[PDB]
Amino acid sequence: GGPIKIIDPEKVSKEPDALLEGFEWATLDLTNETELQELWDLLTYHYVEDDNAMFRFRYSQSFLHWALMSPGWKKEWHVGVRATKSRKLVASICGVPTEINVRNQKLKVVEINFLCIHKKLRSKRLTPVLIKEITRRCYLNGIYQAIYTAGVVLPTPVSSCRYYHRPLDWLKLYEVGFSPLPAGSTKARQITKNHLPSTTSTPGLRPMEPKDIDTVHDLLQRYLSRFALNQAFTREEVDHWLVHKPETVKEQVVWAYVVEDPETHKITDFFSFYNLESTVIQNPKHDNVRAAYLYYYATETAFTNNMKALKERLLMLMNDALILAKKAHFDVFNALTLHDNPLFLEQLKFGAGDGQLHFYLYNYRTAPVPGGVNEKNLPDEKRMGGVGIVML
Ligand SMILES: CCCCCCCCCCCCCC(=O)SCCNC(=O)CCNC(=O)[C@H](O)C(C)(C)COP(=O)(O)OP(=O)(O)OC[C@H]1O[C@@H](n2cnc3c(N)ncnc32)[C@H](O)[C@@H]1OP(=O)(O)O
Ligand SMILES: Cc1c(COc2ccc(F)c(F)c2F)oc2cccc(OCCCNCc3cccnc3)c12
Ligand SMILES: [Cl-]
Repeated sequence: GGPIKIIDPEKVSKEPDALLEGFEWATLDLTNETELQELWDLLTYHYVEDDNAMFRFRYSQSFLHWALMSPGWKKEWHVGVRATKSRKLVASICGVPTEINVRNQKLKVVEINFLCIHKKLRSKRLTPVLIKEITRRCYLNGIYQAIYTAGVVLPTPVSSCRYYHRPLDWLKLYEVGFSPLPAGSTKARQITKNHLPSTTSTPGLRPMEPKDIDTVHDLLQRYLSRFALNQAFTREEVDHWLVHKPETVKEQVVWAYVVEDPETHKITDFFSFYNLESTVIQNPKHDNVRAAYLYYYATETAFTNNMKALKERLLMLMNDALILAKKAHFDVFNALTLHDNPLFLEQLKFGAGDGQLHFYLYNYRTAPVPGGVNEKNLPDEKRMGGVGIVML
């Protein structure tokens, strides 16, 4: 595979394309509290399909710092559009840089996300204008490839992964209309089905500490390198994305845990998940769903190439993840069919969700990579080894 087109950054326009009359380009300064608040307010009410949505996200300053101010981040890649007259921020699109491996070719990219347009400015084709502009700002700044996910069907997805959801408080998820009641099932039966143990099982499980950064970085690298398409974290990335900083982060976003071998004291596994809350719109019983999203993990057992051993170790580790998330008062535990997730999603009672998240690469062509599912969109242990990157 390889790039699709070569960019000459000296021929890249120094000025952005036209916007709809009455709007103007903005660069968001997320270090400025009022501008951070502007992005948050736009996302809170407008990062939603339309007025009919039953859920919106609840962002926090902590989440936005974690998502958008990762190592190498640039304010030029926090793109906004404002209404000229009111100054209101009406759209956004963001990138942060990272390195990925695409079938053994190292690639500097940006990960693009937080594309969002004010509900009242939809269907005006501002989206391609936002994409072309952040593209322009990346081209000017060293970067000619990007990686991103979307639910929308765009050409040539590099992979597609199915959504899965493990009920931690099933009743709440039923009451807000997310989890169905099967059959001749009953609420009590679904509550029993989802009941978790109160204590973890993996010997040596403990919260990750900053002293674990190096060994987690190394383990994660060796583990992800096994996947056709994967993220090549630096040490700084591990510190940013994986180590909660209670001094400086007001509302914890990442939960990370390691397994310190009881005999060797070497860390032999870790996993992590992040918190992104959903607002429940006008439900008289609940107004939020606390969702945990499975993030990165790794285990020394993978390197034996013994799939039965690996399944066994992941079943233990991920059930401990659920137990920890439940103890932490999360209501649901979300994951995709990427990594070795098909080894454990179904058995740990993750429910299959609707449709697929697609992964794309911009300006890079490679054979599609297996996304953890077969052609029937069912988790398949023969269709892993493909997607070794997750995105928030
Ligand atoms: C080298 C650097 C490269 C950097 C750039 C790399 C590429 C990055 C690409 C972006 C990756 C973003 C990753 C994420 O953030 S994915 C998350 C996307 N955001 C949301 O879901 C928030 C809620 N939704 C909205 O705000 C609106 O529905 C959005 C803004 C998404 C569409 O607003 P609207 O409904 O008003 O549409 P339009 O009239 O302006 O435009 C319609 C055109 O836009 C195409 N469209 C619609 N949805 C998406 C989508 N999710 N990815 C890519 N394209 C999309 C659509 O097919 C049509 O295409 P075409 O007619 O031109 O064929
Ligand atoms: C999103 C998402 C869902 C939906 O989760 C729930 C929504 C409402 C509920 F009541 C509920 F219980 C959920 F589990 O289930 C998933 C399973 C696997 C992965 C999922 O999303 C992966 C990417 C999440 N990016 C969220 C985001 C990113 C950037 C800006 N704003 C929001 C999801
Ligand atoms: Cl979903």
